[PDB]
Amino acid sequence: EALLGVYTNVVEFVKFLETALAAACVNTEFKDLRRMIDGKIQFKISMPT
Amino acid sequence: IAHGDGRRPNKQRQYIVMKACNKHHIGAEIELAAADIELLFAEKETPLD
Repeated sequence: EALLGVYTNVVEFVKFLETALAAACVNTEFKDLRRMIDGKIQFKISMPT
Repeated sequence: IAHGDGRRPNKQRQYIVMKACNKHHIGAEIELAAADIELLFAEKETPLD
């Protein structure tokens, strides 16, 4: 009795920086995000008249 | 005291006494963040800001 073939999936995935979704976000990878707790960036925005 | 002239001492005695050491327990706790341990030891040995 034979054994005519033996096959298996190999999974490949297009990662995040190679999709088109990164045209809608800016990606600045940080070293250890556990160092800072809360980001509290304050802006002063002034309108014209 | 040395011998003689109406003076009769209880001539030189020698103890051999076995005493025991007494153990003691001292506890302490150091807490360290995982951010600073990792950024101070990186596989790329380039200098740091």
